[PDB]
Amino acid sequence: KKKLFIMIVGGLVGLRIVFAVLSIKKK
Repeated sequence: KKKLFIMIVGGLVGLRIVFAVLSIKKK
């Protein structure tokens, strides 16, 4: 069930991308 594992860890790693977009939006 690799798809389920990738869903759990993907939301965690996604914070890097979301944080980058939040930072550039302020600039």
